[PDB]
Amino acid sequence: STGSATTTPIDSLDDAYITPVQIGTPAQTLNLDFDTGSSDLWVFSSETTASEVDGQTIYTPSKSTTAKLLSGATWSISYGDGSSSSGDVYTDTVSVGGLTVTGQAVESAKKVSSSFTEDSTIDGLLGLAFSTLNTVSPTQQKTFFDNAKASLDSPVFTADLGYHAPGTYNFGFIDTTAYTGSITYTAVSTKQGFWEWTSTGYAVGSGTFKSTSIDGIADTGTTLLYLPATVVSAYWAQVSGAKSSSSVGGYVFPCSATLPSFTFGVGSARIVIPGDYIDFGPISTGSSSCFGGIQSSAGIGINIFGDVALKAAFVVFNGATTPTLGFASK
Repeated sequence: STGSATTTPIDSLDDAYITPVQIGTPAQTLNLDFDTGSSDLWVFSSETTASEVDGQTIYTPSKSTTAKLLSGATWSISYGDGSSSSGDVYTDTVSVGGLTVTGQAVESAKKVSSSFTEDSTIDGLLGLAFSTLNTVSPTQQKTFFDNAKASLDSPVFTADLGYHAPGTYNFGFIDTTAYTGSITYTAVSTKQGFWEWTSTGYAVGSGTFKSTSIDGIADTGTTLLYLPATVVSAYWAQVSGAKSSSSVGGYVFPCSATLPSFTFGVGSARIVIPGDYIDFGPISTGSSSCFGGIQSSAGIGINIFGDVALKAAFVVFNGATTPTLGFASK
């Protein structure tokens, strides 16, 4: 089998992407944030504290003839941005782009933190990291991909995120029309439960490529590109007036600037992030200070190849017995 679903930016900045997901019988379609940096499929629901729901579409398990309470199971998750959610668990039928999994753990939120409430466009998350990170207790549950894998034509999914435009998540096949040139594959460590890999270096604008190993994670659920302070300083040094602002929480730059591109290495291959992808607009409405899309990972404890980086590429998440990651230009 295969599946193919369009993923759509939630706003004009590509802060995140939502993909429609069918849950239950009859189908209830919720727009979920597909997150290769976590491993829980959780939704706003009829069980979510009412004051914490503001415009989201909810899953109502009592209206699904295929929903079953997973007795005794609870979940609780905290994300890198400080947001969190928790609740109980149902199993139900879940379909993405025509690919159906029966018996998928659907984690129903009883509580969500303010940032989730405040974002009316995201109805929950669909985790695509390794199932070892799944938070369901006392019986850990599998991700949608893990459950689907054996049925797929090939044990892969691909992320093709758009810049200020829709893109695609495919399951079970590689669309050879969706990228240019060849796909370069690189090794993955699953030791921390992430799609963790080592970039071979970087360049800033038209500058020379610096060969240096940068360990990080391919994380569709993180907006920005978080890299070592040395790398980030080298980038922003090429933008007149750019500075790190502790009050704002990162590098800012004059909105009048033209940003240079940023290149990262994948083996001997190179992925170029155009400068415009690195512009996240005014820090506050009407400001002429703009927020940068490349930020320091210092104090995160890990480098993160988030959407800023991934959307410059066609990315293969290869879930074969020994997982790997592939990157192509597009």
